[PDB]
Amino acid sequence: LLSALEDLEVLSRELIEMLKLLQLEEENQVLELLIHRDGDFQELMKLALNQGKVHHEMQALEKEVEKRDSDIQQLQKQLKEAEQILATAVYQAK
Amino acid sequence: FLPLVHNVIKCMDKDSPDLHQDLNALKTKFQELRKLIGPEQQQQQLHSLREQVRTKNELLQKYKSLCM
Repeated sequence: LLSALEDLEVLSRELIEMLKLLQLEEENQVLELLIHRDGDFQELMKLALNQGKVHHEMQALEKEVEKRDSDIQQLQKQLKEAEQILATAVYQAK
Repeated sequence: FLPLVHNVIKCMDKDSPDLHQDLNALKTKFQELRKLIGPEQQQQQLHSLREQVRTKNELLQKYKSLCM
């Protein structure tokens, strides 16, 4: 998002500087380039923070998935045992 | 973007005294920096990721108390 806007602003600034023009177009291009640089820095910081948060969430999700797999295996064993016990009870009840 | 401001300052200071014309070097450096550098969509994605991580942590902590 911010990458494309910063690239377009930098390209416009370079095209304006390739050529005064009333000292207005050059100042506008310089301001656009500065705003694009600030936005790119902010976007890089936000991307680093998002990558850190994504790594933390992935670790938490892996831990939760391991716990869920263990719990599912344990509940499946318990359910098989309970089904066998229920079959034995229905047989012995007569 | 200090490079564009520095290039403009150098071009204005060296308008009449054109001893060292670094206009081409400045333009090439600006183009290379624009090629190498590459909205609030990133901020929204980061907020969504933080909310999802908080929800995942809350869900993981919800299974803390377990006797049998």
